Amino acid sequence: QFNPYGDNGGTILGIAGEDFAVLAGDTRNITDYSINSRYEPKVFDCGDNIVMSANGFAADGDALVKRFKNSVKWYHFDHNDKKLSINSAARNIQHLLYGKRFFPYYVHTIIAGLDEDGKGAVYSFDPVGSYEREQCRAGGAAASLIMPFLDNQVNFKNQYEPGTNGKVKKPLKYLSVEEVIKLVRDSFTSATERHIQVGDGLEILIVTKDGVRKEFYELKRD
Amino acid sequence: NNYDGDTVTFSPTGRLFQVEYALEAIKQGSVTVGLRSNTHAVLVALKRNADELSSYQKKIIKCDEHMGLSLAGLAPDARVLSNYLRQQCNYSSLVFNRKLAVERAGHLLCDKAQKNTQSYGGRPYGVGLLIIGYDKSGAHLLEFQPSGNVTELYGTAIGARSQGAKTYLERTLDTFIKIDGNPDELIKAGVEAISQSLRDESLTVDNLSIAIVGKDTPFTIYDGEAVAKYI
Amino acid sequence: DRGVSTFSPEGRLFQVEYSLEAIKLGSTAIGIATKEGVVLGVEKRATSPLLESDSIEKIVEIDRHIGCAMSGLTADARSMIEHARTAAVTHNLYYDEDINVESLTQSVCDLALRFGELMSRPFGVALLIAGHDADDGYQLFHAEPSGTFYRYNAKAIGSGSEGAQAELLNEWHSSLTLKEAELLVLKILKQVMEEKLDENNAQLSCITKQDGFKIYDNEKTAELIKELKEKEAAE
Amino acid sequence: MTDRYSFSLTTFSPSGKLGQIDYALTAVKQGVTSLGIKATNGVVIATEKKSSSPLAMSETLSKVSLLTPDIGAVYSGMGPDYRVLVDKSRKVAHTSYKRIYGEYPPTKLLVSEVAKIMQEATQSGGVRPFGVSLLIAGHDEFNGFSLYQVDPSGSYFPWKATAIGKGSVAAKTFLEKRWNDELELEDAIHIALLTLKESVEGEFNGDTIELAIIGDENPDLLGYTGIPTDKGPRFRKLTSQEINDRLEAL
Amino acid sequence: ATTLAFRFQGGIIVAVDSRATAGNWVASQTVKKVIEINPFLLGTMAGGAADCQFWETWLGSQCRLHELREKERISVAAASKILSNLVYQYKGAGLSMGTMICGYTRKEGPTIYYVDSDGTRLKGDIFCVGSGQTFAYGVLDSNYKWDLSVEDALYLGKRSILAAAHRDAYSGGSVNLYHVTEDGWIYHGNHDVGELFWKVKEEEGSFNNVIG
Amino acid sequence: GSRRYDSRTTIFSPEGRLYQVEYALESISHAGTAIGIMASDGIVLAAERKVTSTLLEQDTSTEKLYKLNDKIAVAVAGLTADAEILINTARIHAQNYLKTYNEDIPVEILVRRLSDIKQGYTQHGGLRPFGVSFIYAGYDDRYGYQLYTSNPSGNYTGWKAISVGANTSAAQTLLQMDYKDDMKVDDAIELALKTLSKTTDSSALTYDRLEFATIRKGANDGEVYQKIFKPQEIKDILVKTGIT
Amino acid sequence: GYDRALSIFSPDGHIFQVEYALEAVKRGTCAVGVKGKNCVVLGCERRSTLKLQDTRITPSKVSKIDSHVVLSFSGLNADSRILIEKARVEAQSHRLTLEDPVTVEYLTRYVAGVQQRYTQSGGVRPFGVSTLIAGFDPRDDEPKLYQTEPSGIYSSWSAQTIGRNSKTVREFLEKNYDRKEPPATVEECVKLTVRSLLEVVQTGAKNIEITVVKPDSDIVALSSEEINQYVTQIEQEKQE
Amino acid sequence: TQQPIVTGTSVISMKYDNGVIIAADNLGSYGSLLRFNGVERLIPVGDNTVVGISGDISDMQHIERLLKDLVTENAYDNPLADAEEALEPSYIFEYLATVMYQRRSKMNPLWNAIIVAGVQSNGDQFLRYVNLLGVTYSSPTLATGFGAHMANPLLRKVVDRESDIPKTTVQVAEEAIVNAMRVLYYRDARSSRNFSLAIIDKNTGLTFKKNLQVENMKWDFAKDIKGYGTQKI
Ligand SMILES: [Mg+2]
Repeated sequence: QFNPYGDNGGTILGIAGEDFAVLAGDTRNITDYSINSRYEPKVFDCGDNIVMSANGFAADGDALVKRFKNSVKWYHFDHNDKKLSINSAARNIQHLLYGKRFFPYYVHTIIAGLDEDGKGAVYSFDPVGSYEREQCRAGGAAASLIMPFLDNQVNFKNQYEPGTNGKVKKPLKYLSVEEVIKLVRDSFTSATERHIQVGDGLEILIVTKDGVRKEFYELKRD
Repeated sequence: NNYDGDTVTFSPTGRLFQVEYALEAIKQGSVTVGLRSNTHAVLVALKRNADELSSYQKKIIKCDEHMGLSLAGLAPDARVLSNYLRQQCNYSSLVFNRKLAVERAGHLLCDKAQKNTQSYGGRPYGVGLLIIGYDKSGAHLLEFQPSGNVTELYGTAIGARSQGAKTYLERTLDTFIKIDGNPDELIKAGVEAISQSLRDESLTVDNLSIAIVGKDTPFTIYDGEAVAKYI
Repeated sequence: DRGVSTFSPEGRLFQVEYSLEAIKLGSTAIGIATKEGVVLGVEKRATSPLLESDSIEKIVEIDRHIGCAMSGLTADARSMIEHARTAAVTHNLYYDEDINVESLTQSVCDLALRFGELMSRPFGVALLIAGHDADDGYQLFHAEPSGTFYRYNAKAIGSGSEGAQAELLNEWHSSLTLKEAELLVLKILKQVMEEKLDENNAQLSCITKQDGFKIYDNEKTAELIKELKEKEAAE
Repeated sequence: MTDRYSFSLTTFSPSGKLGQIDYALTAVKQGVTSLGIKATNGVVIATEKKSSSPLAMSETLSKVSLLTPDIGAVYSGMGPDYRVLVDKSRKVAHTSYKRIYGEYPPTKLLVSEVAKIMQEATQSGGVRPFGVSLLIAGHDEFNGFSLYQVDPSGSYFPWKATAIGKGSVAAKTFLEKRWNDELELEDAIHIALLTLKESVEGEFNGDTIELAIIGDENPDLLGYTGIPTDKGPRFRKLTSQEINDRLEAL
Repeated sequence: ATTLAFRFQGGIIVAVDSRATAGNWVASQTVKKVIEINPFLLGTMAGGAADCQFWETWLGSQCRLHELREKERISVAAASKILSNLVYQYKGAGLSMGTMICGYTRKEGPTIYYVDSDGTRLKGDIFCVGSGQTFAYGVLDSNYKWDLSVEDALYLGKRSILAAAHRDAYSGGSVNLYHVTEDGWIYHGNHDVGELFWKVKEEEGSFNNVIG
Repeated sequence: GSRRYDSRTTIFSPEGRLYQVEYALESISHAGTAIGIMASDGIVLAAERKVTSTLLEQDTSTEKLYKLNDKIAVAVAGLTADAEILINTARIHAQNYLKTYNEDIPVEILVRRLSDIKQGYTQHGGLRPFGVSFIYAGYDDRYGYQLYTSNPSGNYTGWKAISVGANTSAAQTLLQMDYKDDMKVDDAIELALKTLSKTTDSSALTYDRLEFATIRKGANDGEVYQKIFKPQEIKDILVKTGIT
Repeated sequence: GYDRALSIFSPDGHIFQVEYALEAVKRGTCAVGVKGKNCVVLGCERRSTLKLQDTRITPSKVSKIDSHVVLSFSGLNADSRILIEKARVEAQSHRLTLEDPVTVEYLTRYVAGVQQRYTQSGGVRPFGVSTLIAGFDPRDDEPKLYQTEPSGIYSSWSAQTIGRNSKTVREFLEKNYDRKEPPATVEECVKLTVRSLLEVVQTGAKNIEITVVKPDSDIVALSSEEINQYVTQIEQEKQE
Repeated sequence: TQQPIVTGTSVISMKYDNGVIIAADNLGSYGSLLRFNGVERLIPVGDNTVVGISGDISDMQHIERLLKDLVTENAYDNPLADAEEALEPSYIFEYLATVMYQRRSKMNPLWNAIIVAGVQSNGDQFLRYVNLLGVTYSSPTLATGFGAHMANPLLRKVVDRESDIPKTTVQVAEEAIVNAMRVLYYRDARSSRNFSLAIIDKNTGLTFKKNLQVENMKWDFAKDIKGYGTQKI
């Protein structure tokens, strides 16, 4: 019997800062126990200061990104070159995903950018289009390895102030882009050690008011 | 006369009057100019207002990053044909990862317009289009007529009083074709060309519309204070 | 006979040109755009005194930020209003935002030339579409059965249009207040109407960023009419 | 393309006339004479084989046609219109009756189906009426022998005897004088040949006359034996020799 | 997931948890399970997250079109029936939905409709839906009165979600409270279950089984 | 193209009349007269065949009176072929109703259905209307004995006594003169035949030029019987009423 | 399918097929609607050119669309049945989906919408019918009366008439109907409606039909004798 | 949904400094039966692209006809069909990738794994993969089926990352490809000795080599191997 779905592995991570947002993902593409590519880009600049990744089944992932990029193009044609805000992009992607509710895009989608007040924004989608604005979200193979670490080190969960013994929580102080990138790199280094589908390379896209910047880092190739 | 009731009827001399009447709508339209060099291609359009309270009707439409047109005649028909071009440009990019050649875009417009001239119930398009673009063979300028006739040119003009601009471009041919790597001078030549078609009125800041595409220049439209530099 | 989509020897569509004549027979509608809001006003023109005039609905809400006034064969406007409302709501569903006034107007105008041998004839009604969005501020559009729409600082349609437009030519400036626009619509409506203008045979409305689209009470309009009378007697 | 004539081509005129039907009847009037006579033990239908050329083999052109084993038809008017109506009548006898009830339709109901087809060409979009009048003779168990005329309008009437086409007015008067309710089949054939001679100009013989009967069952024409209830067709077309034999006793 | 809604003297209380799971894996603790259909109508999320989100936003669009056409607020009866008729068209295709459509109008008063993906549409005073529905019902049934104050009703809804959050493995995170009045709904904050549990335990004397 | 040849069968005149309906009514005025008379104990249907011949097989012939079901019958005036199309549709509607509700179709519901079909041909489709006027004679347990008429416009009305076809003006005046409410079937039979005898364009009214039918509760006890008269039975009733 | 554009614009901006549909309405028997303080009365003319009519079974001029709304008309009778059927189906569809019966305005808007659609659809002619739609909204005691016409425009009326000689009865209503004080009772409203028809009708016998609609689905048609008593009292006051 | 019937095994490929190399054997298997021994599975498109196809052969022949039709269609009303507006490897791949994903989305896939190898107008190397699921990816070395498991490890020792490509000559690359084909012949039970090899170079163009054979095979050591454990004779 023909199985229309596959699993290309990969792991992605989006984090929203105070006036910036990052969307990161490893560059390894796999089927079963084989490596297809050590560098196959997975996070994409979609225009209008929006970055996107659709992780899981790469054929569906590529299709969705392609259709969203196309939606941005036609939004400009139809609405006098108006900038597609991150919230509007998120609602649009819901309809793209739910349009195939009964034959879903087998992906976990994350987009990142800035909201209309200039604050950092990340949105997270399930395969059939349910979505939420979030501060922090890992997706894909090693998501279960990364999220608990982010709960602890980004939101300071279970951390209290010394001397008070559980009475006073560790205050939620804002993180810089340099601080976030450190946590992203350590998240992927740790995931690479314990997950066989994670490795080769890490590509991070950073979004600010100035535009979209890229950073690349090597990961272990075994 | 007896042979102009529909597009499906030839006259005794072999003419199609409904097509000729559609051609007449273009002559009533406001003047627009097209010209190119070897690096860039330019559109210049004189926009028309209803009265002093009204806006000036837009004349230029972007079709892709590397292609777009200007219109003269029925504006809704230009919207239909430009929408069709947008889709064809888009089909080429999505399916073949290929930017649609300007010559092939002209062929597609010709065939779409032709079907409306041979069938009962329909009508010809009532608009003329000037398509500019930059593709793998450099800069291009096309002239579309709703008869289906599409022609590749160095320069041209359509609309009311377009003959003045067309004669000017015919004189200047050897000069403006050589304006390579200088967008501002090519636009100047176009603004000077369209000026040969003006009477009573002159080019103001909300009157003038300019577009350009070239080697390292995406199709961009200039309106308002952005064209004051050229007035 | 002859095709419904036939061109005249002058290069005009017969049916579109004839629908424009039907609009000339319609009751007057006037719109004035200011930096404080856009005002829409109409002549109700009841055919008999037994007709309850508040049932005459020639000013209509499309969305909270977009209003619309009509002139001509007003029955034709109902499907246009339905499409406009659907387009506005549908866009909000797809994009979690308000739709641009121009985009709404363009969507309505796309219906216009969908006739032939689709509907059997063009619409016999013209629309004044007024609204506000963040990108282009307060806007007023004139949507015709040709499929063409013009943006206007001020515009009059219907039977008293050319006389009203000449009046709007002299009166409009870029610093008009909302109150000044209200009185101006009332003044020009009163000028071109057959019957004497009051709160029962004329209607006002406006669109502001804060409060959105609002149709004015007869009591509210009656006060503005009294204010108009006194200021015209003031010189 | 597409058939864009979805509107009626037959319409009422101010006087209440349906022009195209009247004109179809005029075409029938110009047609060659055909007739039908009903006897106590059979029905006869006859017409002239008006050969268009002597080089033409007029045996290959059948004006008298079998519709079912017990029903036959003849016409006056436009031959091509008749030929297609015979094709449709043969098929409708199967599709709307035999494939349902396992037996051939009675004469009146087959006539009703042919009439319906002709009515629809009088009201449907983009068509003209059929330019023929039919005479349909037949037999069935419960109604016995019958003869029907069907006109371009779709109207049909049962007859004891009648004529249509060129010399119908004179022929009907001739039949009125000769017909009675005690005629045997051979008497009806004799009267048919007498009546038909008046409207024929040139040669009058078995090769220029087409004649068929609805009479007794013909087990010799069945093609098989072994089923007692199947006794063969009642429709039989007379040969050229059989006609000439009765022209000597004329 | 646990969601409840109940009618009382002061209108309707809607209370929900915030947890979303994929198997044993806790996907999110910050899920918004109350869908703000419009300023007067609320819907609850249970079953399929996308199915609830998508079709209850869609419902808000249909309600907006209704009041534009009829120049009158849509009834809770009519609003709930638009949704139930829609999901009934899709019956068999695999939609997963269990929701309470909640509103307060002039002609009806406070009204709650349980709408469900196999076509069920039930009017009622108290409803509870989700994996932790049974736990919340216990607290609701033993403490509910029509003449509860807005303050006490809000607490009852909060306490009932807490009960479910504690016992049901697939419920927790935080509690979202809403109070639906005739002039519209009023949000009454997000309450972390971790902090709420200890606070309630001390103040109320409940959960003596748990060491704090 | 094709528009050139379109008669436009479904348009108003400047006076607000439907051309084709009016012209179809003109056609029907030349058809043989049909009369319906309603009595307290039954209904009579009488109709004149158009200029016949001696060679026409009358006993197997039917051009005027048709059975729709066991309780309802119709008299036809106009194009016979057009009528049969509608008659077969009405017969199907009656059976559809009987299958659905397990009760015989009430007379008016059948009449409204056929009348709506006629109406449709005047408003859409671009086809010519049916050149037929019906008289409906029927019985149901709600209204009892009922007479209706419908014409090409699709308009229908109820009657105590009515005529369609030729000379309706003269016929209706004669019926209006002699009709009474307490009349019985046997009296109505006589009135119908007397009216046809005076209005006919023929020299004399004979059995071979007539079709006749009665709907009676003259069926043994609590039921209704339709009687399509045979040629000999029409001949007898003509002698009984003293016309021949 | 037949697609011909029958309703089209003329050089002077008129749609003649719609205007000729109004001429069919002008030919139809007169209908009148009058709303009192707590009722609406629909009066209808019956032309006495047709006697030997069976009045039990003959289609009545006033039709119930639902238990609380009624519809009368002037124009082509056959056309009116199609509008009445559609309206009755929509009334039940509204109850089924909204769980509330139609408002009089909603039902009017639907019927008017159907009429408009037939003025710009291919292959169809407009309805030769104008309607008077009257009733009471659910749980509301305010009287409602609306009018529609072939073009598809509709509006509310304190009192209105349509059909032949409607110009005359509208003249009567315009001088006899006071808005500040409408017919306070059923009697007064019926009396004014019968009076208005007597300006046009001929004999006050079986030529006048009267239907009274009150709040909460209270609809009743007056008989010949009841109407005859109004006819009698009106002329006895007139002899002065 | 179907099943593959007549099948082709591994397609292998790699980038080198001035272009790309691609190779595939000439066998059409029918299950375990080595049915057809003269099947060409590398199909050139113009002078700048070679499409290598594994999997179902009937679908390969269909794809071959689509590509042939693509060349015809591109030449229509195209004066620059043999110059600026000639088919690029990137155009050909994107077309195939569209078709493959559309077909899987209708639950009626072309049962293949495809590698498009070529050189672009600007001299850039093009090498990308697509299969029956519409899954696509690019890498310095690409291989299908058994090649993915056995060829890639060997080819990745020559070009392990992007920066190794300019350091790799055509002689070294071809040598690696030819060795990989020998290894596949040793170890893949659905392979053949006969194969085709194509080189697409930005300077020397398209070189298509037919009727190549696996040579320099080691078998002599087999003579010393006896039994399966304890047997000495
Ligand atoms: Mg690893």
